Amino acid sequence: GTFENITAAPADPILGLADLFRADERPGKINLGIGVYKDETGKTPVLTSVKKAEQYLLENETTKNYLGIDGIPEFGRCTQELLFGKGSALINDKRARTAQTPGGTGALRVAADFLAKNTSVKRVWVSNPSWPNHKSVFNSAGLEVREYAYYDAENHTLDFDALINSLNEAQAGDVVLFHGCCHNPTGIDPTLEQWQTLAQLSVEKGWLPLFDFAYQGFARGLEEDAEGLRAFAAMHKELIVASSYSKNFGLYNERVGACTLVAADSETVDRAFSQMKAAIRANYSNPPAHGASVVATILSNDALRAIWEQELTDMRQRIQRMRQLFVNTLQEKGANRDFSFIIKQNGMFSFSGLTKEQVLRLREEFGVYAVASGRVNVAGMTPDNMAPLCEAIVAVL
Amino acid sequence: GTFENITAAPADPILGLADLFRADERPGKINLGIGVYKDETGKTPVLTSVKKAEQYLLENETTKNYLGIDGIPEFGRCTQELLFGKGSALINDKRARTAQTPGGTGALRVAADFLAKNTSVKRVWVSNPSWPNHKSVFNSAGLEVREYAYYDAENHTLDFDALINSLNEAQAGDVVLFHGCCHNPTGIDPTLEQWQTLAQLSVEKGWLPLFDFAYQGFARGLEEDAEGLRAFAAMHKELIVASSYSKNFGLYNERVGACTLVAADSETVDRAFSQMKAAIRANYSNPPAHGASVVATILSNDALRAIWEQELTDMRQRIQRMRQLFVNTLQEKGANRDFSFIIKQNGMFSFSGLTKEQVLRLREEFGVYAVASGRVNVAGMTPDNMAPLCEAIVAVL
Ligand SMILES: Cc1ncc(COP(=O)(O)O)c(C=O)c1O
Ligand SMILES: *Cc1c(COP(=O)(O)O)cnc(C)c1O
Repeated sequence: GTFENITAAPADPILGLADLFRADERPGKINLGIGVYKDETGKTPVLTSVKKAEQYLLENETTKNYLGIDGIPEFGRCTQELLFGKGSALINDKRARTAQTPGGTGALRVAADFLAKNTSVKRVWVSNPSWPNHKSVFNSAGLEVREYAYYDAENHTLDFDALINSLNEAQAGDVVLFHGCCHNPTGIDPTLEQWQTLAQLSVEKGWLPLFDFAYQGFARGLEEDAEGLRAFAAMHKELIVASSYSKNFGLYNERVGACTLVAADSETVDRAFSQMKAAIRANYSNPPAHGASVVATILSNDALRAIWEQELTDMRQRIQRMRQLFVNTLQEKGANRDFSFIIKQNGMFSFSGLTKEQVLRLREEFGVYAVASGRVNVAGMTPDNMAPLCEAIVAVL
Repeated sequence: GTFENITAAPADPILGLADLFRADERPGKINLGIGVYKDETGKTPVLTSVKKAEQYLLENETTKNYLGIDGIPEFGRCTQELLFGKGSALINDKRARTAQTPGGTGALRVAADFLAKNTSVKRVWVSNPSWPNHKSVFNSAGLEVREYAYYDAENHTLDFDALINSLNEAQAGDVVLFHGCCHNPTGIDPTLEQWQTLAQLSVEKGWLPLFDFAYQGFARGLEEDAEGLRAFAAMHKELIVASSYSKNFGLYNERVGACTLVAADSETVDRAFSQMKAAIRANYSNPPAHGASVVATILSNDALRAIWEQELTDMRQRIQRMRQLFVNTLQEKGANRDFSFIIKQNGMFSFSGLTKEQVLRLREEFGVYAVASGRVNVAGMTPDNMAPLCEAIVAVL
């Protein structure tokens, strides 16, 4: 019996939490786990720009014929402009190649498979803490995962001294993974000056930087959120960018991502990109069209794009209002601590500082669901559920 | 530099051709390469049942929130009914779990990863010839791929005696891959009693059967094409099925597939399926929704399903008509080689029996593109291009 001795797998710390929430019978449940945006009414809607783009596709698609291994060309072009800028030298020098992938996760696995099978890379450095699935993706491709310091739990800030010291151990040729913006789970991003320090330190020690870009547009703005990346881009000969449209387009279940490869010249990137296309062929062959077609349609049409940029702005601003409302309401419900640091965190998540035992008690006794690390989804908070949520947090302090 | 030591990847034997075809500048070219269906006008249209389902989705979809790791539940249920039968014992005993995957390739890759990490499987046996990407998928997981004999190139028949003898060294615990129907590229499938012999020999030797089902409904019918699988399923404790809807629904670029796990009992398959979900999570996280929603919508709605089943019949019967017309026109155009074996082969592909040198001559001398193995896509033949391409073949014989 080939399957008789298999060991059951542990639950996913994010998705395993969601199945529990769906099963909970109590009517006043609150879900602050998975990073999914909710509007004021508590729903995760389809954007108007997306619905209009889908209508265009429905009435104009003539075939479902396979896309190329790397996907829709216009999709790749628009992705590189978003990442690097309209008139970037990487683009004009033809130094960058982009493959449409199934989500940001798929972009990470493609890069990992590509590295482990075509290079001498054997080590990937990931911030501590980070998105839980990072370790799983790179380990599954056969790469070793090392951790570098990032979060100061006492000051609720970025420990730039610990980060630099920890990364001194990263040898040349290693891969160092950076969150482009809206660090998951801490919400604390480097300042532009800190980015430039890392970019200079990156070229000196010979690192291959890998950028995970899942939240472009949720910190300050589309262009503003890519400053750190464009600092590395202006200084490195090689780098990898895995990006996702799941969240800034609300296209989660359509799996829309990109893996962008940068090399010193056009000849080397095409040679390396051919091996990336080979790793894709042996995985899922070619990428799903519907989600990437929507994104390409929106970014290619100035009218649709104007709607989307405005829908994304409302998302960013609503999350900022909830951060404020969250802090004020905690003080009002009797919280003794100071939660002001939540105002300075970017993106959808906040490191609340709650212990594992408190997170566990919030779930069992109050029906409030957060990840065991104390990460809470601010974008899951509404004017309606704010008061019960804060009453439960104060009760477990 | 980390990318400068990378060696360029060779051209895909199937996709490297279609790129060389889109470049060709001659009028009247004919492409008998990629395995995509075409109607009598030479186009690959969206099925009417698919447009109807897509219209229903555009109007009723309220969210794009993530699917579960294994995808749409109803999609997995309908898949098992298609494979095993409406009232199979496998389903009632709850011995089967199905994961929605990005295409048939995605299902094969998920199985390869699952087997590599969680079992002592070290070897997959694949027919010679086979779909070229089989070796790449299983190799990507580190699995050794051995080949067994299949095609009698003299009689254009299944060499069943050589098949048996060549699998003598397949050990217990080895994986043996079978094409469920419409064998790619030969179009030669085992008979029902040949299937029965293989099922009986597979259980005595202890093989783990893995069925690749990309063409259900293109040989004889939906139920008849699954008889081989169901003969195995009635005798084996364990088996794997990778199925694809890319071709029988015309959803190529939406990447709609399924990996189905079968074990001895419900507790074992659940335990093993949890590890399969872990391998999906570390690859693309969760599957794309649009294509699978279309399939689930059609198969759950009796009105849409009757339309689709008729569109599939239309596709199947056109291919069989081109097989007849191809043989007849070859005679009309003066061929002395007997091509009657074309009529006996199932699906979209057949080995024409032309040498690599003749294939090269057809391509650069008449504008007719076929794979260098001599495989031709019969679904690429139309009443308008039949006479030109037959004139071309006769010329190089
Ligand atoms: C930092 C980070 N990387 C990658 C992902 C995965 O993106 P996707 O769901 O598009 O695969 C996420 C969360 O979804 C994330 O927060
Ligand atoms: C075409 C084909 C596949 C690929 O299926 P997709 O859904 O396109 O990924 C897999 N196996 C065989 C035998 C095929 O012919």
